[PDB]
Amino acid sequence: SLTPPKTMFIVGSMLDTDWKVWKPMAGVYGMDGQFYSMIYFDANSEFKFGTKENEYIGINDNRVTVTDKAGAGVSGSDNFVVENAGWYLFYVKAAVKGDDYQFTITFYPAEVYLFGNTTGGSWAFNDEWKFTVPATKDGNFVSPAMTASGEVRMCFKTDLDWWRTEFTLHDGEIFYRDFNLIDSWTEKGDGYSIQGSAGNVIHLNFTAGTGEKK
Ligand SMILES: OC[C@H]1O[C@@H]2O[C@H]3[C@H](O)[C@@H](O)[C@@H](O[C@H]4[C@H](O)[C@@H](O)[C@@H](O[C@H]5[C@H](O)[C@@H](O)[C@@H](O[C@H]6[C@H](O)[C@@H](O)[C@@H](O[C@H]7[C@H](O)[C@@H](O)[C@@H](O[C@H]1[C@H](O)[C@H]2O)O[C@@H]7CO)O[C@@H]6CO)O[C@@H]5CO)O[C@@H]4CO)O[C@@H]3CO
Repeated sequence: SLTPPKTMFIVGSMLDTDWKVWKPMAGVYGMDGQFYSMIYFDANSEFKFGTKENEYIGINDNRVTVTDKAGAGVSGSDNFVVENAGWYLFYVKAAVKGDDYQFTITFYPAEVYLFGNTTGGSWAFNDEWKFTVPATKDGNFVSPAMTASGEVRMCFKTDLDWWRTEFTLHDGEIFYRDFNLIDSWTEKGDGYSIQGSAGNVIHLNFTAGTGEKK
């Protein structure tokens, strides 16, 4: 009778040294009970995660599996502990099996990409098009300069199709795709679509959750 959860949060010391802030994780398009979030972790950050606020699941729970693909260095005995300071893409997959959930936690490298007509029409992960990564909690990811004109497209890289984890700028805010998108973001609304030309760059700040074309 159980279905996969609709919400995921993360909580811990890289957000609030008091564990009082719960980051709601963005949901992976078209795939149920999978979530992703771009977070800076300090060295020996401690965190847990949960489905609702004030649920605390940690590394020792037998429903839980960790997969490190970022060299974050994940360990701990209750809390999750991330050894190496860095931006990482925190990624959770909750699947039903039996009457309980079964979590897969994956750290992906902080890899953000420009796609689409703004790039001369790359529709695949291509390292010419990867944002540089800021050193601090508060820096920006910045794209390389665009080489053509059109709608801007942006995504993170995972083991899934790119467009399942892509996003844009609505009103200075970072908006993660949550509908069926075919030709353009204007399918959502305008000032969801974001018009670029040769020379432009994006700045993203994922701590704030904002960004801007420049
Ligand atoms: O500020 C105090 C506290 O701050 C930080 O703790 C974090 C913690 O690391 C996070 O995991 C989270 O805690 C969650 C738990 O994850 C969650 O399971 C639940 O915890 C309940 C326990 O399962 C239950 O056994 C009992 O906890 C007891 C605990 O066994 C005792 O040890 C005692 O806790 C004290 C710590 O021992 C002490 O080191 C310090 O904790 C710091 C911690 O170092 C830091 O990382 O103080 C605490 C108590 O103040 O007492 C508790 C019961 O009081 O009951 C808890 C339910 O509370 O819930 C907690 C969140 O409350 O978040 C905390 C920060 O809040």
